[PDB]
Amino acid sequence: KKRRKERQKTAGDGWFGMKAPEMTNELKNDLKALKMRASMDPKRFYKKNDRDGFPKYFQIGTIVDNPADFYHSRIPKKQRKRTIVEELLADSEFRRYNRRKYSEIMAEKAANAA
Amino acid sequence: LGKIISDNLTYCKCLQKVGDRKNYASAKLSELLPEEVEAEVKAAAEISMGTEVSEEDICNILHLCTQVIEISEYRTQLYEYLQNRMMAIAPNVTVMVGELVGARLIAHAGSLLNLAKHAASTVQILGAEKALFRALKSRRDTPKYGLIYHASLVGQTSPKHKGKISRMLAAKTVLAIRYDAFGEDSSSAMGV
Amino acid sequence: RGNQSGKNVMVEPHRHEGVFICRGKEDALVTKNLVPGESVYGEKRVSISKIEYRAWNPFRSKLAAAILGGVDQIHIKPGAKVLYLGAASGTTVSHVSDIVGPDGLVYAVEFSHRSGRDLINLAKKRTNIIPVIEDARHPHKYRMLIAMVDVIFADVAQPDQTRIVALNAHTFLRNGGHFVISIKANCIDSTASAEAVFASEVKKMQQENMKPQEQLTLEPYERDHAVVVGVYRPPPK
Amino acid sequence: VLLHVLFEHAVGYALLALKEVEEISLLQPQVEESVLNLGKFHSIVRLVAFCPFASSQVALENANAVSEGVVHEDLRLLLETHLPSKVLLGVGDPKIGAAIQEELGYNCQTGGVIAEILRGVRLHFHNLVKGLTDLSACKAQLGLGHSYSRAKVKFNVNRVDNMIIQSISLLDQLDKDINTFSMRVREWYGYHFPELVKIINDNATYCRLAQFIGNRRELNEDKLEKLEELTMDGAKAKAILDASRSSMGMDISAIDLINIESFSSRVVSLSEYRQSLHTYLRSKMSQVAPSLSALIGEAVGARLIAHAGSLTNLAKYPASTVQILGAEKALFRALKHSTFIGRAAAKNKGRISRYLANKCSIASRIDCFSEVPTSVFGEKLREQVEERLSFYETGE
Amino acid sequence: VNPKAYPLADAHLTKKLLDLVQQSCNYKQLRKGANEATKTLNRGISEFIVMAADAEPLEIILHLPLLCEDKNVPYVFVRSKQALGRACGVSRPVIACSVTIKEGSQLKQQIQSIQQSIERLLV
Amino acid sequence: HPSCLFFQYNTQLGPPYHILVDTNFINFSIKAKLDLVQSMMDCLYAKCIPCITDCVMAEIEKLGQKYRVALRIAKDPRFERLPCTHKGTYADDCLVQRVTQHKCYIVATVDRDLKRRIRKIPGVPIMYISNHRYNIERMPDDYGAPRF
Amino acid sequence: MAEIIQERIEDRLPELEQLERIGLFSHAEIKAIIKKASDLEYKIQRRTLFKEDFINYVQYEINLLELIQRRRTRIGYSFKKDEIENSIVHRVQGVFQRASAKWKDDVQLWLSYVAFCKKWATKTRLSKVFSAMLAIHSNKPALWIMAAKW
RNA sequence: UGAGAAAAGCCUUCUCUAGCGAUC
Ligand SMILES: [Mg+2]
Ligand SMILES: [Zn+2]
Repeated sequence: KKRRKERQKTAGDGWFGMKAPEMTNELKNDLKALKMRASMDPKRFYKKNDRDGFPKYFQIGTIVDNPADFYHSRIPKKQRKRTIVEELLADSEFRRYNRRKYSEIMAEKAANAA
Repeated sequence: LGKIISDNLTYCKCLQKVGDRKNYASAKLSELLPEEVEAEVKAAAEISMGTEVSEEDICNILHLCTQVIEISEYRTQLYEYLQNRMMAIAPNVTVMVGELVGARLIAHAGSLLNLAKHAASTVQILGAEKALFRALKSRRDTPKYGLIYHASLVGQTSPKHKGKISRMLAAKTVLAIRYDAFGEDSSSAMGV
Repeated sequence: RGNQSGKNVMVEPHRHEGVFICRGKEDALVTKNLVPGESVYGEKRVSISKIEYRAWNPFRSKLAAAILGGVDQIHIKPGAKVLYLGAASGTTVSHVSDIVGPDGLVYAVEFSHRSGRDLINLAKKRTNIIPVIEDARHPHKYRMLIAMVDVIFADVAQPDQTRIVALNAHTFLRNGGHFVISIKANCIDSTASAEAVFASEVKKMQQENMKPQEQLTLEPYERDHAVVVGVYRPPPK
Repeated sequence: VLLHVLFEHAVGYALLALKEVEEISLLQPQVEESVLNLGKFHSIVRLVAFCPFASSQVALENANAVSEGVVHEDLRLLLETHLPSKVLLGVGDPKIGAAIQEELGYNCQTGGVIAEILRGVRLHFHNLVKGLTDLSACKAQLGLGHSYSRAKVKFNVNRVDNMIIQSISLLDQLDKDINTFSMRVREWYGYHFPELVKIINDNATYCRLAQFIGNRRELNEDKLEKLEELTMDGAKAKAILDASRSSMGMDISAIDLINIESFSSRVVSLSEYRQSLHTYLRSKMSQVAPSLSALIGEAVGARLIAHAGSLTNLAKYPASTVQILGAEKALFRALKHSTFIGRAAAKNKGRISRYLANKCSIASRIDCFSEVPTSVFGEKLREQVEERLSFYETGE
Repeated sequence: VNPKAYPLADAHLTKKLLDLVQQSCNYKQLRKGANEATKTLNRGISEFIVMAADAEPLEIILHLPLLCEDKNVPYVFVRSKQALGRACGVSRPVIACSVTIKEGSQLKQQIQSIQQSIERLLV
Repeated sequence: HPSCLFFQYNTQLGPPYHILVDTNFINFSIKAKLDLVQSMMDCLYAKCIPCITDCVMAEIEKLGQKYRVALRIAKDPRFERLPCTHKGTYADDCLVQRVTQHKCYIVATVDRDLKRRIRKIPGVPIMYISNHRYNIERMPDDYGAPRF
Repeated sequence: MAEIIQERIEDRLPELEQLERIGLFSHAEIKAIIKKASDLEYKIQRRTLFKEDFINYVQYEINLLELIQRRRTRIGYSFKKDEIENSIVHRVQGVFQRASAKWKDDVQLWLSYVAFCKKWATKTRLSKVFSAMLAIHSNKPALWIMAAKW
């Protein structure tokens, strides 16, 4: 039993011992946003999610800067944020579209209720 | 060499003594390294996978490890310097919690007199500020260790008793802080 | 746009061992960097909290396209010995070295002397890569340097691929081992149709005491390309 | 079926004897266990001779001979000694079999049951020769695999660019460390003699003077004259003495003085290693990329290689992308760094940067693939840059 | 010859190469210059690479063979940059040119025949 | 879904045809005295490569001395002999599996139940004997086929 | 398991019963010899093998040979050397051959085998031992000198 | 489905691989 318990704390040797992070309200908020990425952009379509639940083993990081992609692919440091949800809070394009869709549903629902 | 030797200072001294693998066989490392280990070090010299380095490459490596050993010599002198000033300014605190922990306690408050104004409960949880405010907002259980976790008395005790010892040490420690801050005589009689 | 530098991203394991998924606004295929802080061919890397992963480009590598295409087995796992035929500069070889890890070994064979110098420089940084600058058509000329292996990966792009693979499989491949062979239909026979070539190549494998098990195309990334996975001298069940 | 097999390995040559085997049904599911299982393999195969290689150079010579199919002197020494002289010898290469049969009367066979036995020997080789050699079989193959590859391509160990990337990273690291320690030194000595920070503008110069004068109480006569030599001008040294005589500083304890002197000494010793590393980088760049160093300078040229990640990667890039590698730090835009005769106007600053990038791309290609590197091409490219600079500045 | 210019075309193959280059230029299927030849290799739209062995530094085109080995793109050398200039339809010598992949092009049969001939030179 | 098929049209099937011959197709060709290679070329106006599997060859041998003539015709240097590793001798499942894998063959058979199985597989033509001539079923490029 | 050990004990029985014929050994001594021989035999026929078991087996047989040699002089019986002593020496040679096959790299075992061959074995058996030694240990010049010295 | 269902601690019976053993 104790040797089983130790083996479930890590992904295993096949993936070089990835650990399961402690779940928090900030980590859970990020994973919920990733699942609902289909509705962020009306002109972008995605495949179905691999699993309905959250993955047991995962890790969080940022993409390293490259000298070659100074103009092609690089975000200025003022626009960078600490977490995924704050990035969604910042950009105007996603906020502008989402508030129009949400208001339309409520305006439809208000007529539905009446 | 990196796998067999873990002491960083011992590693750099061996490099400073001998540059290349060829001179491992002739040279002697008895004063730096135990005789049983140096035989393993000497044996691995013949069976090596590394590439041969140029004369300029080995000279640059020698200059780097020379700088490494001098930092330890100065850091030891700086650590001995800290023990002397802690003994003169706050002798009673150093006897109780230690030189390093007492120095970190003073640095956190910014001064000895600022630390004296604090209560006994605050000194216990002085280091653990991130756990305190997280627990207070979420209405969870408060931390109990703080910077006192690295004290000598707290370290020796069993994990079940590390909670009781922390508050007993912290309550007694502030008594040494007040007397060292306000008393006009420097002695270790009370702290002992 | 794309995956710009400075974006938060999540990494989760793939179905295959040693391979990872880079989940975000886009999903990329990544492997754990054996030498952190270095890019082999300018790929984008992600820093994880001491741990670093490198993106895998399916257009410049045929193994990545097969994985993205939905292959069942690649048989390349950590702690395995892999014989690689046609290493070229080593773009795909670097990702293979990441999968096998420190315990596994990769044997890189490349006849070209120009591309051979790049492999040696890559072998400087990765202790698990053994460069072999020799012709793959004559396995007996380098039989001293290679022990028994588990997986043979071939990307030689020659009309006589099956003969080259069979000669290497008999000499170095262990019983129960597997092979992954990439077939460019235009190279073996330009006159015949692409799929008729694929049926002929499968037949020649059976005549060499090799049992092919699966095949698939690499259509989104390559045209008239196929990958065949099989087993050599299967053990009795 | 009694015969002898010759197995060649990176560690040495091995001679083995086969007692009995089921030849016809060997490639069948049940009989195949005879060679797969170690216990059954020991039953029918024995090790009669083993000759390890003395050194790596000896191993490399034998590896070349085996590949060419000729018989090395070491191989004949083993064969003549332990083979009776009507003998069946198994070899993996038909060419080496014919060569042995010419030199010695042994009959050589290259196929059949022998090919299957050799796979059994290859699978179980480490068990048969365990402990007979000091160097392990796994490392011997790794060691021989490299040295065989270098000989074929004529690899040159001097023209390896690894040290340049390591040096650039450390030079950036050393600069940050020196600046941080120098700030604390000035603050600590500011408690005793605050006037010195205003006169001296260099962190390295400040620490050198802090070593020279422990206390402002004793700086007079001959010590002033010696102080005048360390300072670039004698006028400031005389003003330093008046600053020492009339100062607002506080006297420091003896033990506080010993601590600051040992600390300020280390910053000086840290700085001189950084100067030595820069000299080491300059000499390394001359051997690896002389033409690139001639065109743009050793410091800028080494940084361009660091951004590319290798000298080969820099050459493979097109001319347009090479400019972008210097876009963040303005390596091409900021011209005094690289120094050129003449100046470029703000209107033509962009054009000169594009032209300079193309020349550096060509220079990197010359350095990368050369039989011998030579800096004559770099000087010619530099002269072309000056001609274009003079063309824009004067108009012709 | 410089030994680095290994796939050197003979007299007969040179005439076929230069004829195809001039035909490809009429169909807007040719990229001219060392820098432009590199870009097509990065984008994977190249049939084959033709280079001139008479460049006074041969070193400036030696990066192109390295890129060809990774993309499995055939390449050859010719003896004259001036002769290569005329077929490319330019008034200056050219040291490297690239034939571009075009869908539905009617030069496919001529291009395919040349690719087999180039591969034959490498034994 | 295979990339060869443009809906129900097989584009990679080319003028050199590789075709799988059934054991009963050989016997009925001899009864009508139709040369195997020659009659197939008349139907398609192209070069045709008849292919014989090990299972199909095995069934001919099991027929005995009465069917020796068909056995000698089956071993013909122009023919393409391809192996198959199946525990058994049943040939209909052997041919059907090869149809599913590669989609490049044309099935030549006269058995009714086998033909109804192949029709469920998309993009593969069926060849059969009608009257005293060869006929093709699901080929757009039939050309010189019997017209009815 | 015990079938091989049983074969070896039944092979050891005839020299023990001849020794009982001699009067050199008593019946209880024969019983004790059988018991200890079986105990030592069980150790070297296992699936997991150690060198010290082979060493103990060899040492026990050497001690038995020495005891027989001491007692024969006191009795004065010099007949039937071949029935007992040669059988024991052959068994010890078989044990040494198995041990040397299992552990080739151990020079000390080879030297002990050479010493026993010098003391108790025919000169041709010692000649075969040196050839086996020099075949796999030809990189040690000292072993060449020892063979030439003999 | 219907010795209902659910959870903990002890014995009994047995299944897979993987080394190891066969060199006298
Ligand atoms: Mg039927
Ligand atoms: Zn069949």
